Amino acid sequence: TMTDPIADMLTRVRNANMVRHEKLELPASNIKKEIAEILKSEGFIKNVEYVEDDKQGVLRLFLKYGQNDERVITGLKRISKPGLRVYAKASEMPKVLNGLGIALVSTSEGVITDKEARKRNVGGEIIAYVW
Amino acid sequence: PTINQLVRKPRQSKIKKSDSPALNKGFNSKKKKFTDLNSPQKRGVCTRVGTMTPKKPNSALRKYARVRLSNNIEINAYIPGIGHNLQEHSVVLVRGGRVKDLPGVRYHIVRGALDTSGVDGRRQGRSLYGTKKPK
RNA sequence: UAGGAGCUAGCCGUCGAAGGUGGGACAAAUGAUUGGGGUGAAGUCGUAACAAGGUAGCCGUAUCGGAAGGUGCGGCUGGAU
RNA sequence: UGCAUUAGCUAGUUGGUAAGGUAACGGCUUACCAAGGCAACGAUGCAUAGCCGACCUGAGAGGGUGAUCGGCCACACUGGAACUGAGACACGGUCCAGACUCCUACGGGAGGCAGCAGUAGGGAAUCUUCCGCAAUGGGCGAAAGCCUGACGGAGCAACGCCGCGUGAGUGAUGAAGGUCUUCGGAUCGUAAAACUCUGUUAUUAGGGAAGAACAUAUGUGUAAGUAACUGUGCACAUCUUGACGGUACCUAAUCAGAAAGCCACGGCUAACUACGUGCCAGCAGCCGCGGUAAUACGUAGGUGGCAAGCGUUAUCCGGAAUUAUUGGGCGUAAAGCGCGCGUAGGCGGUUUUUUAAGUCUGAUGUGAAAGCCCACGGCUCAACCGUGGAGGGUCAUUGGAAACUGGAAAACUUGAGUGCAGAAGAGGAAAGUGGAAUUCCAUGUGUAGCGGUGAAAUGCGCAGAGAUAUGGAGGAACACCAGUGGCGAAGGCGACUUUCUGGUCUGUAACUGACGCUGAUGUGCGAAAGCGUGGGGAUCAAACAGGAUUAGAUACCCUGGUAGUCCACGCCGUAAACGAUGAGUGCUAAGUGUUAGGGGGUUUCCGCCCCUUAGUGCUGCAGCUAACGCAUUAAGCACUCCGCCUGG
RNA sequence: UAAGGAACUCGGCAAAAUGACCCCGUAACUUCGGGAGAAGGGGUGCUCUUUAGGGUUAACGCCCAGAAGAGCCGCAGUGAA
Repeated sequence: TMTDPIADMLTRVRNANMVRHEKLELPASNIKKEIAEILKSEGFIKNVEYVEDDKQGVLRLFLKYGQNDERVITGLKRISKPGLRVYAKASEMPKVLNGLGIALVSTSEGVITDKEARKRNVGGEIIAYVW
Repeated sequence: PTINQLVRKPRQSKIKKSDSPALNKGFNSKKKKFTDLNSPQKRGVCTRVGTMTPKKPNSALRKYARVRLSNNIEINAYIPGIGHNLQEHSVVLVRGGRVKDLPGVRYHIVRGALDTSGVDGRRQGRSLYGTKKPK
């Protein structure tokens, strides 16, 4: 009876990011795998990997860090929810950490990102201010 | 809360009970009702004139007066200054302004305005207490 | 002629504002006297509670005592042996 | 706009059926048909208030004012009815009715300041019983003319906005001078007498102005032209008048002329010192000063903040994320009913395909006047008025795109239910078996004490008081198995044997294909005591009693003893009903026992070690909070719903 | 019995006024029964239609009406008691 898929999936990442993990996964969909692709399209992790099982197979994460035993993923938060579906305008779209994060864009142009919608001139359903 | 039930019940703001409740009230003299027009000073007439002890351990006798305003509300109003023309029945003017360390009395008495003149022997507080500027 | 038709006029019944009371209802003001509360002075008496505060508390309840408190029955520790 | 401490609202109402009649519509009214229609999404009703633009401060999320200044609505002593008119149910029309006021020669006559001043009233207070229509603008008239109490001006007010002021190079840091002195002094103080000099304003005596240009007045004509020509629109160039106003302005003369006030000098906060003064006078934004040495009061010089204001009073906003969408908490601070169950509502697992509705974009129209982006123009600056796009980048007319939502068609099962194999019990309502005890009556028994006492006594004792046993009875429950045991949602559940069951849980997981959660309403339980009945007064025991103690009684001591007790028969609706933690789902260090089921290895003569489930417990990371303390039986990290809270 | 209406008187004593039937309505307070016929309002004759009641029903006709319309008369319609 969970309601936000893309948030509990996102906080499970931060659930093991705190204790310095290098390997986790998540279930799949039409979206959530391709959502996990846009993470490794920018390449914030080593590689997000293949979906295997019967229904919503585990697709890996492989958390990629810095050489000072650090972490790269500071801040992990979906902004929309069942009850509040939020949208963005392309003309006043901001920059996460003033140019040090990313903000993805979801519409029927394909689920795009901050660079992939600032020069696309569409907004959409924004999700993550991840820096 | 939820933004769902905030539609069901909005964030209603908080009220603020304002000080000096006798200065934001008029009187419909024709219909015995009350208006609310927030005067600076509503005039009145003295009924009793006396003094009062501060219950806080500062010790004095500060002079007060039982004044009835235009809208006939009886108050206890502090009479600032030293000497006065406030024996009884002086048709006076009354400000707000609470005197602390004195229970109940929270109104001043405008010196030198309506039927009193102000006090005489002041030379550092001359604009107040009814004293015209010398020479 | 002005008789019919009509009209002014005449009556005849439907609806009327206001009125008239009529009962109330509601609201406000006042009322010999009164009884709860607040402030001051605490004038006074007692010392209940805080020290296992000299005879641990606390709730629901019930009874007595002017009050403080007294007791009793279920429950709670937010208590010493 | 708000109130459910307004929930059931309407009955020509609710739909239709026919006549009206309106510029048109019909329940709009009238004869007909069914009770319908309206509703907790709060209809109904109450209370309050002209609306909007606009103002205003807010980072934005925006929302508070309406004197303003514009657009719309309503009103014209009150309440009705009509007329006329294109337009009225008519602010200086009519009639009716009412209430007030006025004149009278008493016969009847009249009037409606919320049109502009003025008067009274009330108020803290808010303009002259002002001028002129010159301009504009309107009315009927070709025009001229009248009406302008519209308007354009003057008055008056610092009430408020902008400039203007209250005017200078010198020369004693001491010329004459006191808020001090352990005075000698720097000093008010390059202040100043004693002078150079300028004339904002000001004094005051002479030019003077725009606006004040636009007509009709002043013929030739043209155009529709006309029988021809005034006429009318259209070129002159001839001439009209000006409240403000000779005010403003310009010249000169003029004296350095005639002008700033106010609160503290404590710490907030830059501006201090002496006289009284004795918690007095009094100050007082919070902390506070004064009791004979006050920097704080009150008295007086310096300065200071900044100028015609300064200060007080009251009123909206920021400061303030104490309403927390942005941007608040519910264990001990205020925030979970006592728990539920549950009606509505909200919000819901997983994976495919349709729309383009919601999303997000693109072609335009495109959003308001002083208010509002940017840059000029007009103002002596400026106060104060226009320009140019920007222009909407929000709304409409328009094209679309499907991951994600809305609807359309499917499945999977974790989640839940229906299966199967078993464990346990104090889980609720009914029938038995027996024990032990306080009370009684009797035997035996006996006679001086028995009971009760912190201290003794009341009492109960000569009837045998109790005693004492095979054995006689009653009231009521039933130590032992008894536990950080188990079951129940919670109040709770305890000798058991049985009846009817609830429900828990594990394991295999067979199946339906999420069948879920909150949970307003509603319904229950609801501990104890209290309102009462029948067993109750056996024991216990409020209330009452007795004895003394104790300095004090009947209190701490003690019993007797009433209902109430016990239970059944009716409830009331309350507890620290608290795990002081609402309920459902994901994820992050451990060890440690223990309750039930499944898993075994050795085996054990039923016991050792170990996997797992659901739990019962005890210690204990990261995270957490104000800390306590929590940390798999979270107050950690996320999601959904309800409810509650915002000083005492 | 004009006008007046308790001024009478120890005292509204006596008298006057109210009264039947039908229809509308009705308070405080309560032992929930009541109060209550509370108070307070309205109507009533005769003739004809009629659609129709009790139906006299056979049906309007046979009387009261179902009770609705339209009329007529008087100062007054349970016209007396």
